[PDB]
Amino acid sequence: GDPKRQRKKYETPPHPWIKERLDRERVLMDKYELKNKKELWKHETQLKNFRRRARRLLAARGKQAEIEREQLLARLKRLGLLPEDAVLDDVLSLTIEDILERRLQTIVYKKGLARTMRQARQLIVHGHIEVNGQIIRSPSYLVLKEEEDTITYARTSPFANPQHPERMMIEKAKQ
Amino acid sequence: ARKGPKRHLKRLAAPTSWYIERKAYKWAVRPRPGPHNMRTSIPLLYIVRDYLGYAKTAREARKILNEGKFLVDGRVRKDYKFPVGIMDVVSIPETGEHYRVLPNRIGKLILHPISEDEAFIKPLRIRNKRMIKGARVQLNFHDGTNHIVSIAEKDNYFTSYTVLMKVPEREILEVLPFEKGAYVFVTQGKNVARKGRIVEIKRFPMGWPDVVTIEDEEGELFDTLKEYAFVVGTDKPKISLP
Amino acid sequence: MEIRIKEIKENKLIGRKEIYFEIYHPGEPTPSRKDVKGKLVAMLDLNPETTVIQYIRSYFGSYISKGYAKAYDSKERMLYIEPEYILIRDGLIEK
Amino acid sequence: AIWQGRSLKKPSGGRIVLARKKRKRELGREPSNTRVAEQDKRKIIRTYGGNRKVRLTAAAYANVFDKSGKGRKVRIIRVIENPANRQFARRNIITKGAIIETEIGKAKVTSRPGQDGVVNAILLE
RNA sequence: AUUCCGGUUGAUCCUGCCGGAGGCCACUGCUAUGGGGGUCCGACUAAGCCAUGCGAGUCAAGGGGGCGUCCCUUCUGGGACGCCACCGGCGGACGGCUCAGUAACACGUCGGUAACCUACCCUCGGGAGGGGGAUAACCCCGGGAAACUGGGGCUAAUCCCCCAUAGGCCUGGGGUACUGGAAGGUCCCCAGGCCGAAAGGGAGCCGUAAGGCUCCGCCCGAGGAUGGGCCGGCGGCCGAUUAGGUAGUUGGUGGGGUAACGGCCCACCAAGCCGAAGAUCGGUACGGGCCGUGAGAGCGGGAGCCCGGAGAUGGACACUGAGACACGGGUCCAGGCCCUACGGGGCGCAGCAGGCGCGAAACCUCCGCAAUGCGGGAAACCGCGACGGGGGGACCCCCAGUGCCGUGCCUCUGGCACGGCUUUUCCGGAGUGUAAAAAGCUCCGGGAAUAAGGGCUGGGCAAGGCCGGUGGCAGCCGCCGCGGUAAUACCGGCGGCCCGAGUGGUGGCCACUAUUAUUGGGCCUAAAGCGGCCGUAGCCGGGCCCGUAAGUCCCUGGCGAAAUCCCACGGCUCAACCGUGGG
Repeated sequence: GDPKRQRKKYETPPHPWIKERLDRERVLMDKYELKNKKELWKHETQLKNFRRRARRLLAARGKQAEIEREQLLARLKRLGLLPEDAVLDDVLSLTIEDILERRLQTIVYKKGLARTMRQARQLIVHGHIEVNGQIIRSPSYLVLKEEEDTITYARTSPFANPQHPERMMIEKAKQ
Repeated sequence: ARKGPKRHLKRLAAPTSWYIERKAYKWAVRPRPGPHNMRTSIPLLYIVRDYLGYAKTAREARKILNEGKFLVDGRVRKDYKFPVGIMDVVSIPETGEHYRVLPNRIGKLILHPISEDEAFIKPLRIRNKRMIKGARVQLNFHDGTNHIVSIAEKDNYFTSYTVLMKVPEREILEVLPFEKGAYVFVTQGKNVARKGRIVEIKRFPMGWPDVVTIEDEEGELFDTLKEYAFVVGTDKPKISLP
Repeated sequence: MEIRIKEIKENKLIGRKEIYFEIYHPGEPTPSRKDVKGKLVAMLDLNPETTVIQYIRSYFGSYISKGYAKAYDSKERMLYIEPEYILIRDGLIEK
Repeated sequence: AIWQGRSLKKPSGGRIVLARKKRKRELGREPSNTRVAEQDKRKIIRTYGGNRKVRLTAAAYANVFDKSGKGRKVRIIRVIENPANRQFARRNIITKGAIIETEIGKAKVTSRPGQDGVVNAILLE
């Protein structure tokens, strides 16, 4: 007889000091310019939750099972981690890099709005990036496929000016 | 520790048939005793404020109710704790609006708009029949209302029948018997808001309730309780029941 | 500062009209209650003495602010229905 | 008070410890040993829920009914026999099962004088 | 992640335990820039004791008065709206707090009350006829240190009492009209009796009057509804170094009492009732929804939120009321205090703050009834330490910062120099926000300006075979182990490795552990087969044929509250959080 206690959304590795896991995680953090290990662990937990849902629904029969399978496929396709013609089997092929590529930081860097990943993080935090008509200052936000093409500089941000020195420096990185 | 009747009601303990946000606040209106039960009724304050949006705060909702701008059946109700139940007619003459209170497919109470010609009719299921002083027959309906008839008409009324009463004059228009082929509307259980025609009635030993089989418009046969079957017509529903 | 009226509802039990609107104003501070009321009155020909702004709310990282207003048929009805604090906030009462 | 709550012993024979104080709703009242006298004496008791009870402590008259439905009001002389208790007959205490002697003969009580306030009996043939 | 690693030998393979490695909760060392959301913060020891302030009031449209203003007739006396107290009505039995006691029909679930009560509320059918009587307030006189309180006079009511009629309850004799699965029930006709109603009050609009309309009202009957009372089947804890227990006990016949059935109690008649399938007794403990952990089976907890149960310093009693034997009403006893003029009189924060004590252990003597609700009122409205808002706190989750870019140097996982760029944060202002503030949100001015610590460095386990000091001392060490003058293991400096606004230490639970083994452990030599047989309950039992559906399986009705759990969508920037649907 206890009330609800809010729990962590991420998981800690079973052993804190394993060489292979440490090197792999260090490579990931260096590549994606994450701030702390629990961010990567949160993304890994999201991937593991998707995989667990797929595994549970694969061996389930019923109308509710069918509804849940279709809903999971639709949610994954909307998030953009699977092609529009994917099936339930394709869920188990997802990797941590696939989820990491959907971060607002990664997409902002990829689109050329920032010269580097750290610059993308600073721009997002300071509020120079807008999604749809809304400004989001969370570098870990996952961008939906439908709203992926609406990402640009905020109309109020100085970077909206093409003649800004920093914008010109960023643009020169493209060539 | 308990020494008498309760006077409060927490939102988390509110009946499941209400369209109420159970975590927005802590307290909910405790329904005053009235026509229907707790599980088949909702206080008039919620209908005035949340369901229709005519008021934002309980203060102005109470002001509207005290100004006599809301009518249940044919009588003006000024009590914000007055229960409004199944087959009730809520009338707002200032806006010319008439609603019938009915359960939906998941057992929640909703308001279904109706016409002025239908706003004067309220079906009443005969819950019980007894005798009073002077050899007169008293009929007790599903909403606790009572009617008195002479002993001559004792064979024209029976339990589970339906009486179409004109409100607020309280005049009997006609009687719909409970028999095979009679249109019914399920008001409680797992098959709420389902409608069809009677097929068979099964009775059981001891105090176990009778069961009735109903064929819907699609030809499917489903069982429910006889007390849950509400007659609303002979071959077609005499009231709008969508 | 551009005002777009998203919804107008006619309440007859309480003799008023409820107006839900939005204010688009990138690169500008949140508009004052006096200015919002003046523009709304000028646009909807409402009576300045019987109109009250319930709230003007700004959101995180947004150039649009939501606004709610009520225009009553009579000043006496507005005094009877509306709370004293909202009238003081809108300046309809010297208190 | 005269507590009329649960027993203190289990049917097996074990002891029961009360987990709560005595409640007002579980209390009884003293017996009304309705005695034969010269004048009727009755009192009114306010009971649970604001109800009323008529308690007859002294009885001088009785309504004796025959087999044809005819009833007569007569006087009680003595209690011949009371099967409820071995001392009631000698103490002239009228209960539901008592047998009394009246001007018309032997009658068997059928009412509860402690709860009714009147004494009704049937003639013995 | 359905996992392993270190330790018994000169070396090996086993059994076996101990320790590492993960998660959650409570204290605690060092350290700390923010913002949101939530059901967090004197539960563990003391259900120990409390200064102070507050935590139940409302009705003037039930009644008579006192003070004020106005309109005046004008000595007369009339009419008003403001305030005040009193009588009178309702509420104060709900909410708030705590887990002491309780192993029990206390709780969960499914069924009964055809054996029962119910003020406020809803519907139908009826009634409101005639009389009497005090007293509060106010005036005179006081008593007493107070707490409290006496006498006389004069008054009204929706105050109290009486009569009548309706009506209730019992019993006897008849008819079967009704609901029910079934009538000790309801209905109708006689008879004997007991009990036994009301406020035609109040307000407003008319009407010359009479009288009429509307609202709020009063009493009885039949039903509901609301909150309960009682009863039954089933389920949920350890101890046999506790084996017999019970004597109103088990049942009955007749009664009493209760609102109700009942050994609840009484009189009489019998010996029954419980128990090795764990009685009785003792220990511990509020029960459940749920929470922690684990791949699951399972194991452990059940303070915070919801429902149900108990308690108000320890007990026992009663009055009033529909509801109490009543936390902020009453009486007595036992313990602990307070005022006193010594005669006497009062109190108990397991309510919100606050204090003492206890301990390792837990906050402001704050603002408002604006939102949700409850009581009162015809309504406006008033009150509410319930609730809402803020204050302190490394309570739990979610989102961020402590800069970014270009060029060039270096002892290149990073620092330095130069030239630029924004402002999450910080600082100062304007709106919006809020009951009023605050925070938050939008915008302007200045400026990288204000922001990193904790453990570890022999293996297990990622990280140095460098330097200086001590030298079987000082010390370190969860375990193995190090230290004896060449210490990668102690202290310190310089390097490095892990996490990061957190990181260590201790206690507790789960996994680890197939070391509790139904899934799924062992017993020749390592822990363990009774020294051996017969046999009672229990458990397990040969083949075929027919019958029943108890177990079993499939389908279909009534259930197992909500919150909590999973999924999809939608709303606070996304999220935490909340809403709508499915499970």
